[PDB]
Amino acid sequence: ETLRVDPTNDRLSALVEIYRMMRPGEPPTREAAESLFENLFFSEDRYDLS
Amino acid sequence: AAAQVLSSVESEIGRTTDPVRMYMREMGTVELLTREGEIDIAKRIEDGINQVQCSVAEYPEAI
Repeated sequence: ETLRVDPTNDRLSALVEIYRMMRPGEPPTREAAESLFENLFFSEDRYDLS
Repeated sequence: AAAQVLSSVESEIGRTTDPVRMYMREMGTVELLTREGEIDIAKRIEDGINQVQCSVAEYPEAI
């Protein structure tokens, strides 16, 4: 049901949707969205609990 | 790449009142012309200034 509701097709559309959700009112670009997705969670100096 | 960007932004904005995003959208439509646009703009400005100077010279009351 989640796949049926989700209209995205590939990773690019997913990154575009994530970038539009994070900061709306901004045109989504591939490089900036990829950098944001890599720095929000896949960053050692930014994402590390204990 | 101007109309599609504006349409996508207007369809994505959920009544957002952020002036920074509005300014970035208003300034993001115009692209850059490096080493070729500023020179033409300056040349057109100088041509307009020369036209104004010629119009003033044809108007002897200013002199």
